Amino acid sequence: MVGLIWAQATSGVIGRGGDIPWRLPEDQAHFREITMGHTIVMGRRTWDSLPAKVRPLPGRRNVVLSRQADFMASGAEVVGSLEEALTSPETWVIGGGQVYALALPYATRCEVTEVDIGLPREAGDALAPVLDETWRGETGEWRFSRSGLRYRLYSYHRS
Amino acid sequence: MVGLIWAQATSGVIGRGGDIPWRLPEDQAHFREITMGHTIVMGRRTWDSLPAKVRPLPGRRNVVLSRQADFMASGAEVVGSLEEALTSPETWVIGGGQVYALALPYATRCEVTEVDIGLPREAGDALAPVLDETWRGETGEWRFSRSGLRYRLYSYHRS
Ligand SMILES: NC(=O)C1=CN([C@@H]2O[C@H](COP(=O)(O)OP(=O)(O)OC[C@H]3O[C@@H](n4cnc5c(N)ncnc54)[C@H](OP(=O)(O)O)[C@@H]3O)[C@@H](O)[C@H]2O)C=CC1
Ligand SMILES: NC(=O)C1=CN([C@@H]2O[C@H](COP(=O)(O)OP(=O)(O)OC[C@H]3O[C@@H](n4cnc5c(N)ncnc54)[C@H](OP(=O)(O)O)[C@@H]3O)[C@@H](O)[C@H]2O)C=CC1
Ligand SMILES: CS(=O)(=O)Nc1ccc(-c2nc(N)nc(N)c2C#CC2CC2)cc1
Ligand SMILES: CS(=O)(=O)Nc1ccc(-c2nc(N)nc(N)c2C#CC2CC2)cc1
Ligand SMILES: [Co+2]
Ligand SMILES: [Co+2]
Repeated sequence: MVGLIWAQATSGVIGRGGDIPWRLPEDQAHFREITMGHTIVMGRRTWDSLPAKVRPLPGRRNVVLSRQADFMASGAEVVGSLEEALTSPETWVIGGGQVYALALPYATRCEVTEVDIGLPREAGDALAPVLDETWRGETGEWRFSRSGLRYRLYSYHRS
Repeated sequence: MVGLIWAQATSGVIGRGGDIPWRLPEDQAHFREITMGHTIVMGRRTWDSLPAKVRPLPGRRNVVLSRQADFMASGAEVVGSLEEALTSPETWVIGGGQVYALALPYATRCEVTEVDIGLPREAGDALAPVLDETWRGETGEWRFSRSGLRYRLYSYHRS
């Protein structure tokens, strides 16, 4: 299986300035459940944002995707192509904008946390990918995060 | 990833007299999506309850469990133990009440439908198995069927 998991504002923004303009610990915990024990695949420009001590994410096969035939990533594989990263029954694309649209033809699951924030698509913002009509998904109800923003999960599937 | 998929009345009842005592077509498209393309595994009794002109289920690796070796499951694969039947990146156990309880010690995922119907448990009914104490699950909204029923989706992942 190949699933994508992201959190987006309602405008569709996932990131800005090479980082994320929110922090919901309820999404930290959902994201950790989904991914734990499986392969996680992330863009190089996502691996760096991650401080050296939080990294690699524990108990998961960390794969960074880069063009650099000699990128370092202590504690992960660096692979130059997506398919190289497929040989677990569960592989989770965890960001960001470039790698999302790249893995979208491989994906049968999308796990979306929708964050109820007015965040206009301005900058060189990274955005969530486009889910066309082949994607069936169950919308959630707004839960209140302790940070103060609302949110709700989304699970999309196509066979 | 072993997953179990079942449609449940709030009491737990999933079958009775070899039939499923409701109609809710949204569950059928839901069940069809998650299982399509993968191995599906069922108990013998469940194989029997499908009219021949709609079994085996299209596009899926039909397998039947029975303890009796010589059984004809025409278009499926008669296997003598659950383990011998779990061969795919994605195996979905689809009933009935006996195999679920047999399969759950090997599951990582449960996809539950919950039909809003007073259906008291009745001696000899097939029942959904028991979960919520190491299974974390994300619910979803009380949907409204075109049969008329209220029903909601659960997706469970065991921590
Ligand atoms: N759920 C969320 O809200 C998430 C948000 N984010 C945000 O997303 C943003 C980062 O995403 P983005 O900015 O799009 O960059 P990415 O995170 O998509 O990483 C981009 C890198 O992917 C590599 N790459 C792309 N295509 C290929 C290929 N075909 N072969 C090999 N390597 C390839 C390049 O690495 P190189 O440059 O080495 O070639 C590129 O720099 C950040 O702001 C981050 O905070 C991140 C994760 C999740
Ligand atoms: N989501 C839902 O609501 C669903 C509901 N159902 C309902 O479930 C009910 C039937 O389920 P149930 O009555 O529990 O019977 P099952 O469908 O669970 O089939 C039970 C059979 O499994 C086989 N079996 C059990 N343990 C083993 C083992 N260790 N090794 C090999 N074979 C084994 C036996 O086959 P044998 O006797 O051949 O040895 C036994 O008869 C029906 O009413 C059906 O409609 C069905 C599917 C889904
Ligand atoms: C300090 S933190 O852990 O709380 N920040 C935090 C928490 C959760 C997420 C997150 N959420 C969803 N829904 N999907 C995702 N792919 C991610 C991710 C990621 C890559 C590590 C960057 C992102 C940041
Ligand atoms: C119009 S209907 O409701 O009466 N038909 C119908 C009946 C049952 C389901 C269903 N659902 C979930 N969630 N799990 C499942 N294992 C099943 C099953 C099964 C039979 C083994 C094939 C879907 C539709
Ligand atoms: Co998992
Ligand atoms: Co599938």
